[PDB]
Amino acid sequence: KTATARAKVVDWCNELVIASPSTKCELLAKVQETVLGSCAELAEEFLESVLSLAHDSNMEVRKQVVAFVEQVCKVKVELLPHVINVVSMLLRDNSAQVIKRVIQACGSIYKNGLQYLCSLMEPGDSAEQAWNILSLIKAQILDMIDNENDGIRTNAIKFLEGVVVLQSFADEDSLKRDGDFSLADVPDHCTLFRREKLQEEGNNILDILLQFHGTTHISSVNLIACTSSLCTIAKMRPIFMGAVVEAFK
Amino acid sequence: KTATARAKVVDWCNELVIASPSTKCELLAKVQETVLGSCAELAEEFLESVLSLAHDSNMEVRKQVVAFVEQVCKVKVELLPHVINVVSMLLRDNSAQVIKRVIQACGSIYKNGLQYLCSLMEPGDSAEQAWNILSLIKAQILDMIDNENDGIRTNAIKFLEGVVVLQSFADEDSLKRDGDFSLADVPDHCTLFRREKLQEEGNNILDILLQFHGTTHISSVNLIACTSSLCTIAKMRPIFMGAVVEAFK
Repeated sequence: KTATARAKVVDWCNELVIASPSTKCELLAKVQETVLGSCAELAEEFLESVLSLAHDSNMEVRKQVVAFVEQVCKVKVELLPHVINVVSMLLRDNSAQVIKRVIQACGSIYKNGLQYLCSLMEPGDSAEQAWNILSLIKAQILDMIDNENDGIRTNAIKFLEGVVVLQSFADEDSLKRDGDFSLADVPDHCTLFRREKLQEEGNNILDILLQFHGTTHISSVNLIACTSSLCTIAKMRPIFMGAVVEAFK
Repeated sequence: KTATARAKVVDWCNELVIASPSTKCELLAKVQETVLGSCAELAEEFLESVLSLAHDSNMEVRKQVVAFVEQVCKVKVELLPHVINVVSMLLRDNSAQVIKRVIQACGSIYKNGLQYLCSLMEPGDSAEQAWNILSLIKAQILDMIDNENDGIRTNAIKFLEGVVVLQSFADEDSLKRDGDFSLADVPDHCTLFRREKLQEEGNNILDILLQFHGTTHISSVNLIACTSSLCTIAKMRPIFMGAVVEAFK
């Protein structure tokens, strides 16, 4: 039933308060399975209790909260506003492993977020506020290709790749991929932001990638990832193929 | 029932003999839907009648036979031996559009073929014979990166990318992809061919790609495709990352 599913979550949450890191990770997984699956109507009630562990001192625990937040945005995107702040602050984490994980989660979070927010007719102030945190997140990650952790850069590159593809127009020559989404898919009525500003932002993110590509001390891992994303961009959005080929030569 | 499904196929096939190109394409689609889906036990009976159109003078018709053959190898791989010759001969087609399509179909055909043949215990002479036609096909496509049709080269590059990834060992650092398959997945008992020969062949195909990458007159489209496949190879099989980065610089 529902009262019994909720009763277990309450017990699981109360144990989170006193559990070991390892067990906290296990209880988060269980709570997620229930409030974001089996009994999804329970999600909002326990959001607070879960988001609280974003402050835990153990990084594995924090990475677990990241997984929970990414899930929230795949299946309960209405709650994106209530979890999007954790995303942004965890991008300022002290652990690189946590940041690399957050950057990864942002790929789907930003995409799902964009698809949701731009679909709302006359979005409220919570929607608008959330859209701003997303804009801030894009900036936070953009600055990270200059981070000193190689892995953080690799992830940032990939994340930026998807924003470019999202914030651009797919033409009749765009490589075909099933999940593709572009500025062309944005409803005409939407007024939360508007095509050209994102298109310009996308163009600029590309400039940074093209630029980063030719930096003398780019790591071999960062070169592959950057080269790869550039090719993907050039294939998904041909309009950029000129600039990409120029960078390659 | 089965007699009625088969009766319609017979009528559809008899019309193929006298239909227009456009209608031939339509009847092939219908026959495929039935003999490779709704009533898959009918496939072997009508294989001959279908493979016959591989000789049609209209190229759209031939491309339709290509689609049929690729399907056969996805769902009735036992029949790969009976259709694999059409694949090889159509790679010698006069139409580039036909060849580009065949090359594409070979991606799944070779993969499905490899997965099937190497799974058989004490494979028969038909299996062995088929494995040879596959080896011949790999060679036919390998020579095509030097073809004068830009598009044929683009496709050949991609096809070769998958052979390299297939004919190599995935380690604990290989980028994760759900369908991945490597020489490590080949049964220990298999004696149709053996790991090192494919591994060597894979290494050589890579040499050709790395080499082609730096040719002075590589087209921008061919550069992107080649650069892209190299990155993919380097990510899927790290052991090659050194050589790929070297090529990029």
